[PDB]
Amino acid sequence: YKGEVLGITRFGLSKMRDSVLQLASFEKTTDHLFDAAFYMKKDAVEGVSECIILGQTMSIGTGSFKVVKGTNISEKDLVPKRCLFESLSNEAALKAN
Amino acid sequence: MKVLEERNAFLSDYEVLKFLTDLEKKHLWDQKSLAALKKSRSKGKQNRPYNHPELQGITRNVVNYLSINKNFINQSKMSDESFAELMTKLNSFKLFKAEKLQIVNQLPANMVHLYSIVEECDARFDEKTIEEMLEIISGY
Amino acid sequence: EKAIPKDQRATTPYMTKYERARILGTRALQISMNAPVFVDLEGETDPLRIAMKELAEKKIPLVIRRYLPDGSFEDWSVEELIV
Amino acid sequence: MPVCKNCHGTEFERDLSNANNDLVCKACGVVSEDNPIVS
Amino acid sequence: TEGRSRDGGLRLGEMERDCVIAYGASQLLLERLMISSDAFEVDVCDKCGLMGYSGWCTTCKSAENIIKMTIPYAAKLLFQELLSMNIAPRLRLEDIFQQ
Amino acid sequence: MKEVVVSETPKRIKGLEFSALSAADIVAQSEVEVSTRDLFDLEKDRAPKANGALDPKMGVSSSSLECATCHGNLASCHGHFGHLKLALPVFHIGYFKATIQILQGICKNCSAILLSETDKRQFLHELRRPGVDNLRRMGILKKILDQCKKQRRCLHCGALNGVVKKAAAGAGSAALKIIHDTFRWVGKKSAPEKDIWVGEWKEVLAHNPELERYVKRCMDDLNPLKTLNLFKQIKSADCELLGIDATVPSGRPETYIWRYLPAPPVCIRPSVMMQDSPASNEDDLTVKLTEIVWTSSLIKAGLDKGISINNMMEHWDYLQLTVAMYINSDSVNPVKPIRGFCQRLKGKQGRFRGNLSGKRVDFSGRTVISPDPNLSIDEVAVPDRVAKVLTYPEKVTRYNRHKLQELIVNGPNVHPGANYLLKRNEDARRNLRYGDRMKLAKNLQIGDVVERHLEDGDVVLFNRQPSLHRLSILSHYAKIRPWRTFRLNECVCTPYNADFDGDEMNLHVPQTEEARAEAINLMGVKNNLLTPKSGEPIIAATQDFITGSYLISHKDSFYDRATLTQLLSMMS
Amino acid sequence: MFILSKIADLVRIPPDQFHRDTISAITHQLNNKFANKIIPNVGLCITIYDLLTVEEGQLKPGDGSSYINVTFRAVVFKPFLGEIVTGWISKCTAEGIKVSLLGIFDDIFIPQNMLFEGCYYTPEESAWIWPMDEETKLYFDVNEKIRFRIEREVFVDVKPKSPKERELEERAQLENEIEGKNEETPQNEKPPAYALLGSCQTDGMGLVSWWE
Amino acid sequence: EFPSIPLPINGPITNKERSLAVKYINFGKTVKDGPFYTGSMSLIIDQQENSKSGKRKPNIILDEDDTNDGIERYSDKYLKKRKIGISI
Amino acid sequence: VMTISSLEQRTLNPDLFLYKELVKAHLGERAASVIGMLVALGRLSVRELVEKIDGMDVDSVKTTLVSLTQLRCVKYLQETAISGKKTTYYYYNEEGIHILLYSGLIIDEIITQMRVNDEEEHKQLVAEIVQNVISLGSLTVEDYLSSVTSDSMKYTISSLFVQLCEMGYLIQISKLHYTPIEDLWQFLYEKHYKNIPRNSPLSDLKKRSQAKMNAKTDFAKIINKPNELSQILTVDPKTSLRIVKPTVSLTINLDRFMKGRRSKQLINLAKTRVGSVTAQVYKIALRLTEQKSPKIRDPLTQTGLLQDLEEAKSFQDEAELVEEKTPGLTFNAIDLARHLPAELHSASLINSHLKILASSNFPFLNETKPGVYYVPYSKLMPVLKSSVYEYVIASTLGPSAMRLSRCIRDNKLVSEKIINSTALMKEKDIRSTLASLIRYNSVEIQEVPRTADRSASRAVFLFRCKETHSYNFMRQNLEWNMANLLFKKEKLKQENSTLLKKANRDDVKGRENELLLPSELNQLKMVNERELNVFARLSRLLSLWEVFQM
Ligand SMILES: [Mg+2]
Ligand SMILES: [Zn+2]
Ligand SMILES: [Zn+2]
Ligand SMILES: [Zn+2]
Ligand SMILES: [Zn+2]
Repeated sequence: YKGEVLGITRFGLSKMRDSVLQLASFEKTTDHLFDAAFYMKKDAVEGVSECIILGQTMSIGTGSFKVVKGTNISEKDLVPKRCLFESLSNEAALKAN
Repeated sequence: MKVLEERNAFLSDYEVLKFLTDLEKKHLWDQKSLAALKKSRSKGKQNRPYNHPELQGITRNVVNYLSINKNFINQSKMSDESFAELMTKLNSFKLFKAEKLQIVNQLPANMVHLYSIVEECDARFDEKTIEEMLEIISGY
Repeated sequence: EKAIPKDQRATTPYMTKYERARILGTRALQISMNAPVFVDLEGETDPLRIAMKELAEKKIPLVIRRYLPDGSFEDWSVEELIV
Repeated sequence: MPVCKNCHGTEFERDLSNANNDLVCKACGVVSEDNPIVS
Repeated sequence: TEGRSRDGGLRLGEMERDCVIAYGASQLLLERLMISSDAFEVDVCDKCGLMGYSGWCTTCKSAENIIKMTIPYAAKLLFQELLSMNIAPRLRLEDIFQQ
Repeated sequence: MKEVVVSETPKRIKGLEFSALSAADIVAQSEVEVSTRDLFDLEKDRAPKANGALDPKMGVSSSSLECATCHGNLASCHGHFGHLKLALPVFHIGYFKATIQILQGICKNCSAILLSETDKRQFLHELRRPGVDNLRRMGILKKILDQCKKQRRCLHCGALNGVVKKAAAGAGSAALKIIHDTFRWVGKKSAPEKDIWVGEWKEVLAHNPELERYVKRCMDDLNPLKTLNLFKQIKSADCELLGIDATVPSGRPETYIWRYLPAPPVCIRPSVMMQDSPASNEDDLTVKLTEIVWTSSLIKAGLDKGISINNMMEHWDYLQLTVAMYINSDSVNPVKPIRGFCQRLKGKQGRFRGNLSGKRVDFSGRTVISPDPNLSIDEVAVPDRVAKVLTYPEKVTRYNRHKLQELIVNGPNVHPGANYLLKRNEDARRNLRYGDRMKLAKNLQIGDVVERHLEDGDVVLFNRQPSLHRLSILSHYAKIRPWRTFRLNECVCTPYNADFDGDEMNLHVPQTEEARAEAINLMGVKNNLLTPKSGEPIIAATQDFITGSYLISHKDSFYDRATLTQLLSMMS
Repeated sequence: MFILSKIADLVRIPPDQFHRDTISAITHQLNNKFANKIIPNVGLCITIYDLLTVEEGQLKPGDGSSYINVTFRAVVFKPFLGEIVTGWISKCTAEGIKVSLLGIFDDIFIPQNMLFEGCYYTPEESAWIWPMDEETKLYFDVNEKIRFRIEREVFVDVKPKSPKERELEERAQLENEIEGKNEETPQNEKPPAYALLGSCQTDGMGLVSWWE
Repeated sequence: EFPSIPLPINGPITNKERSLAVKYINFGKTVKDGPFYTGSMSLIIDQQENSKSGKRKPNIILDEDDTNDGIERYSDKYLKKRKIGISI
Repeated sequence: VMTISSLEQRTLNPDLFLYKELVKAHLGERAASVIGMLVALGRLSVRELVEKIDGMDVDSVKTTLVSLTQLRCVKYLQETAISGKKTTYYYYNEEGIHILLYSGLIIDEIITQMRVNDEEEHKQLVAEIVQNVISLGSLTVEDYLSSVTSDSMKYTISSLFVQLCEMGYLIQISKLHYTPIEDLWQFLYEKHYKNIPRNSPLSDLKKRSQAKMNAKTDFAKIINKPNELSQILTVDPKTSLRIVKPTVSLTINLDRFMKGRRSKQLINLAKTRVGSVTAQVYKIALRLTEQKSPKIRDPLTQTGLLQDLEEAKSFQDEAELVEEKTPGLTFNAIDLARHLPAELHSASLINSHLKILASSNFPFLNETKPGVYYVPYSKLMPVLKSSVYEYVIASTLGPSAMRLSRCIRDNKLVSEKIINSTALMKEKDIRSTLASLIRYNSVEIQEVPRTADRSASRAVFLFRCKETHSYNFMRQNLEWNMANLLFKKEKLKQENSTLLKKANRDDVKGRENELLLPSELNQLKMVNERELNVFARLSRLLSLWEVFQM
């Protein structure tokens, strides 16, 4: 899908990805980190092999959606209560000044 | 905890005094031991409400502070009918806003607080309004 | 980012087993954190078991937030969903 | 060493059973520390 | 430790943790490799968000932008032996709830 | 009434910005400046208090020793780094090929990146594309990294250039000298540099008539004092053309040369005491860092004292080799490999392939298995000799208060009991078998995480350690039986591929209430009747069951009413 | 306390409060989360007014408690530029005289702004004597209602607490245990967000408006 | 630390080192105060061959060059004449 | 440790700190990050600044760009690729940043030597007539003179404009100097290549020589167009016999002041050398000589066409030939007696000037001729650069390092063993000074293999010269010294802002009574002495950097 027939070997899997943790910890961990640090790649951690390291929920399996609770607001806690001094700001706060 | 607006609305007396009174209505008006010495009173209105960390300080340390600040040399109530006309009747002439904030907050006795609040009283503005716009003080 | 209303709903309304695997676990963890139950128990306590019992009675006060790769997030309730 | 919560300066005893061997105090029962770290 | 002699320890991974990835389990594979193993308290920051010791980051003298989040200790060991030679692995922090 | 409270916000880690140490923030996280004859790294019998190799203001890894700013111990002190002064700097052996690249793309006289101005803007255009990949950046940078080799002379200086190469052939880290062969691309022209090169070797009649006779060749070296001050006029108009962006302060190729050594903490490296013989361990990385302090101190003394330049080059090349076999080792060897920060990341025993991905988990147990048909296919029989040591936390939730009070008052000696308890107040772990048990089972506040024994009906994990396919981790339930060997069933023996020949097979338990239901609803045995490779049932029965049902239902097994009665009652 | 300033907040409700409605649980958390807390650039709170346009709140997988983000208006302490408010005296020193109040705040100590008079300290149990030769030579004793003229919001609040100075302070807590006269550490307290001046004190109940 | 000496002696009694540093301070006073009065209209309407900056410069004809002090004096006179509620 | 060691600014960006550290003190808060992003990346468009810095949208970036445009700290380029969208692409300009370096000692050096109009207390108008031109950028007389109500001084100001624009110093038409030097050569090469298709079959010689000679002559007339002009035209229409027209915008500070400043450096060189009556004669000779001299910046090689071919020797041939041809400068003592010094064998002035002018030769200063009529310099400015470098390295530590550097340069790159022949000490102090010199990157090392294997024990060592990398190292070292000095002075500004500002507000009429306490009087006087010390060291450090510039 990247255009040519890539392999699953250490040179093929070095392509096709951006997550330098799983690019490193496959077959050669010697200078994949050094190759990432010299060219200063800003890798956004999102997958699974780089989320088992930092310890966060991955986006595959169960963690494909963040569960949420409904807050059953019946459109009553949306209207505020005006204080009894705010019509005076239209009455006598712009009177010739 | 980020802040969106700084002065959305500035408040004043009695309406907010009744707001603090309605928040004081979570327990009683004054009774503290009559509800603690009897059997339940709906289990003490559902087992001793939210006062526990520091909440008894707030609104109780300011309901005394807003009530008695008359500042009279000697040796205390507001109502609906006394503020509903105070909002409208004093809106007469070209007058500022914090002037009326301190008028609604502090009641001038005869002339002292009225001289203190109104800056440039004799330099910017003329006479007789110190005298005519003061006799609404009898509305308590 | 866009709040897509109930008209579109570009997702099949069936129930993935991963969704119920999340919902039973989250409900059991809520009951273990002293949430009240909506089902009549029979003198037993296991939050997984009464989570299955509340699934049988369809009284889960949650809502599913199925994500899309464009940021649609497509609100699906628990009651209005085919098991 | 005398760091505890309910008592102060008591003796201690690492556990023999349950393959757990944490350094615990006496007469109330508080571990008063972390898990054991050995090399 | 290893074996049975010291106390003992039964590892899972490199072919075994991938099984629950093939199932699709998310919270079990998170818990049994983070919480049950080691719950650590690496402090972070936003501006040059390196590590500190509970009250600083020591690369910026602020002591205000410190988040006491959770992490396994093996990642902290990796970060210390990793930036111990010559690299600056920075950790940016995204909000989890708003937007 | 101050009591000011700053709000908190959960923050998830997104992104991973790799960079280099700028060697100016290395003095920010300093906490020590060692550099002061650290060969005396033990104060005459005990742990030191000076700078040294070990340090009190660096943490501890001992039991009763005190430590740095946080006055705790190894459990509380996170660790503190430390910088190290140097003179006559040293290349980085990990960034060595990248140093070859960044020095071969740059010339020698004006030290500018040698491209045409149109072609420079062209690759700045097709390198700053919004659609870019790891393949695209390497496929552009290694595409532009041949014209700098191919071009003969420079852009706007009076001299020419050549090839940058490792010295002759070295793989044993003896030929770690970068050469810039100015010749080999000239042919027969470009007089002035060639003229001064052939006129330099003519003037002396004393030693040059045998030097020119014998060596006749230099291929001038590019030692890091030449290199670091050639990476200083490295002007950032075209620095982005070779990977490094000059938008961060840690974005210059001066930092790729060792100007400072980060001393790691003493919490990461062990300070192991005597092991059955009265002798300290004196860990290998500590020995290498004190030996790299001592040679830098010898250079700092001898250079302003005044010694021979050949001995200086020998000792400084030993400085260059000791860093190169201190980090990214086993490239030189003048158990005798030492471990640095590459054997701890290499594989199958490092911090990637056996300490990070596959780590030794808690709450497990390993025992051989005996068969048992009389259990259902959802239950592994967990015997009480390993069930009383294998707990599960249960926060009391005003429903199981009577059951947890029963398991507290029962005691941890018998099986339906609880070992440890943790109330709402901040204690560590309150125990049951040592303190009170009657007074403790009276309050039972709601925030109480009590660990009771693995009772019946609890979801356990169970797996074989050689796991070839996905059907290895099947979430079973618990069952409490004597005779301490394990029992699962025999119908589900096919995915485990068990043989009952002394085959151990370990189990696990989940901990929180999320992962227990995540195990039993997603990995239950009732759900996993199918292998996913084609969708056939794999857990039906095994050899005795099929060959006995064949004898039951052959064609000629007419049963008596008593025999059919007993055989029909003896199934359910 | 005369404002209804609008601030946003992220609210964690405990899971045992699910039987109670949302408009009281958020009110409980914002009351016992913003009781007396001086926010930088904002000031001191007392209570919470109401709720506004609260949406559905997310749920973190690691904890299980409901995390609801809200926005609301609240009453904080922001006076005007020329507020004239009245408290009374409860403490006397030599340099200046701080005025007290019946419980909103304490540290509104006034500097040595001009004020036309001033002795060294209190000789005969009288804090400030106002001679003004030779008119209105009265004074004021304790518990005298003083109206003071406020300056701007001087809300400088710094957290310079490295742990080295923390263990210096834990060595200085044992200084407080037993000694005849230590007095090093309790006199040095962080002044909370207010260093407020004044220009008049009314000298009792016989002065109107003079000297600003 | 610092061993060497790159000989920058100060001869402050000389006339030229006083006057040249005074002109330095005067140049800093002119440049730190921003632009000058209405002579920058020529800088605005130079417009050699420039569509985009010939759109930019008539936008910043009314830029804050010398009208900030007059607006500040007018605001101070309005504040001395009457009260206004704004932040400082 | 504790940040007082000043390492967070020490071992970092040497070159990309001064050019936008100046505008921290000159421009302000947001007109500095534009240069900080433009120098750090190079080629930028309009939207790229907005997507890089998160300070503002594309509104206030315009204000910084149109504030830095006429100050020529930035140059633009409007071009398209193939289709359209004619947006302005941006390099970074250097000459305006040099003007912001040199401005005060431009205005305070020009008066005593170049402008000899008048001296009877005209310092009250020189600052007004020069600083307002630097700090604004242009000069239009109809809008600039309109602030002055008097008309009697207008003719004197016009005569000052005429005589000061005679000797350069103000680019007259002021066009085309916002274009890159490389872009001019590429555009002229592209235009002079597009004109000849469908001809005789091409070669490297015909195509390259024709295109490059046409590009050289057209780029030469382009660069020599703003140097000599006649815009001062229409003499005496009704009055004012010599008037400059006010329509054309008029910029400031052509690099003839830089030529004059290196001329003063060469006068200091000749003064410390033989004679010094040679100095008192050759100063007046060279200040009249250097008005028509070839320019230091040397176009036609700023663009990257310097390759090791016939173009490289053509540059040295041009520097030898044009310096003799285009000035001419038929200078003798009869020409020197026209501008003759007051009372400077005191009598019989002209024959003494003959003998002193004929005695100043061998070495390469004032290359003469039998019947001389000019003076070259092609092997005198590198001699000045080397001599300033050697006396700086004598200022570094002792005379021994200066002896060792000059003997390595003079005996033509010799090994180490014969150094003890031309020395004082045997082994200890020579290794000491060679160590303290090899800490600098000025005297290189050379390694040869003895058994074809790289080993640091069996090797003999010799020392390369490598002078040009040492000049570049000293140039960036002096640049970093100036940047660090001005950054510490900016910190000294910003840590004492409010007490300087309080005295700046309204205490000007009360400076005599001082309107303050005598403690902050001592504080203001001490920080004023600090600022005087910093500028007095900065002028010297700036001149020492200014020697190393070619
Ligand atoms: Mg077997
Ligand atoms: Zn105890
Ligand atoms: Zn930090
Ligand atoms: Zn510590
Ligand atoms: Zn070059």
